[PDB]
Amino acid sequence: CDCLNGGTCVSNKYFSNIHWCNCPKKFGGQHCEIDKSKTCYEGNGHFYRGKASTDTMGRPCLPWNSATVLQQTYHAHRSDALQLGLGKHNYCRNPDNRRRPWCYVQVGLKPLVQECMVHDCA
Amino acid sequence: SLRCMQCKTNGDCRVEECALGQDLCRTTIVRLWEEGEELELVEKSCTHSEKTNRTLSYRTGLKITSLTEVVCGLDLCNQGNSGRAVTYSRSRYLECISCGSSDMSCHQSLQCRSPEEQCLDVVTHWIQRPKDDRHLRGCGYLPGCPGSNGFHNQDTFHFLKCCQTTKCNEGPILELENLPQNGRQCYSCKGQSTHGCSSEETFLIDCRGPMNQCLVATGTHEPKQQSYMVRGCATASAHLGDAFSMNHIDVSCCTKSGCNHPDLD
Ligand SMILES: *[C@@H]1O[C@H](CO)[C@@H](O[C@@H]2O[C@H](CO[C@@H]3O[C@H](CO)[C@@H](O)[C@H](O)[C@@H]3O)[C@@H](O)[C@H](O)[C@H]2NC(C)=O)[C@H](O)[C@H]1NC(C)=O
Repeated sequence: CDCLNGGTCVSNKYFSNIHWCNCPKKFGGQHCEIDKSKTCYEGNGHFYRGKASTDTMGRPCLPWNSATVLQQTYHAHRSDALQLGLGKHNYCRNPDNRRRPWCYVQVGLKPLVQECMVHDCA
Repeated sequence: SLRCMQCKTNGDCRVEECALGQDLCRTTIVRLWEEGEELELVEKSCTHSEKTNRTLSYRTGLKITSLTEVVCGLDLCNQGNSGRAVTYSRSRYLECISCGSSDMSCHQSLQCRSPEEQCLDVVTHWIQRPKDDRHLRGCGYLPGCPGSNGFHNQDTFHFLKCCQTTKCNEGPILELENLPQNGRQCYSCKGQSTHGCSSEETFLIDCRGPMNQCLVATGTHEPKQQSYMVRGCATASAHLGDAFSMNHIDVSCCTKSGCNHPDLD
């Protein structure tokens, strides 16, 4: 099922196959991947799963499943999406190990990489 | 020959041509609703005829889960989305008690958004990775409605109480071992014919509460779709097979101790 952070997988007999996740109080997302309380990243943010979604300029992030992001090298439909923390949302991530968490942004006609605003817990 | 839409929960669809004995395409949806925000999972595929339109929603402290399933039987009727359905508005919506095993709440209250919806108590114990909840209380419409039905054997206990009166689904959590000895005895088994339901793998279980009929049921289960029998104690359990994810099913009840012997067919 893949429900992370102690989530548990549920289904219902009266409704065919559908299974989803029951996530602990402070974790969201389909698989509980979303750390609903974090307010800063440790290290370079590679393992950051918070809900920040705005860049340095205050612009919103494109969702990791946008038709556009789907043309980039890091998007929600990758076999490893879940592991990179890229999902049906627009939260800052760092799937390529850059210095700090980022996300693509619609800058003119270009989906450019932009570092977000959140800082080190340091 | 009928064709449907198959859509694995992620959104990746494709057109499905239905295997024979599958006269309906269907759309299954779970809307997890918590504090403003909301996830929605959508699954579509062909399905077996016995399938009906159904809804179930329960409250799990600040969260509300809404399962819904709709079946139709025409080419790609499984495609719809924004043509809109029937927008209700009542003066006095029916209120039921609501809870789930998930946060061990089974409690809060729930307003049923539709008039065909009733109050529900669904018990599902020790039967079929993912896992159904033990206890669930809320609003919805499912097979057994209205009334109540039950079954139990060596491996399982299933109970559905469906009722129209206000907060009528309230009361103490129903555990099997608090039902009084029914006085009847029936056989119990599962699995394959000669492999799990043989004359000498089934034994007499002492039935409990309103479960006094002795049933036998045959149909098709999983992992693939092999034949599959079930023997136990029942009430007014018939078309109620998804409480075993059994299809192409034909139940049977008799009201005499041991009457559901494999030798007695
Ligand atoms: C379960 O729910 C579904 C969806 O709400 C119901 O299927 C709908 O049924 C009506 C049937 O009326 C027909 O309308 C046709 C127009 O397409 C036409 O051939 C003729 O007028 C006929 O009377 C249909 O209009 C809806 O479009 C159906 N839904 C879809 C998307 O196929 C179904 O009946 C409900 N319950 C049962 C008993 O299965």
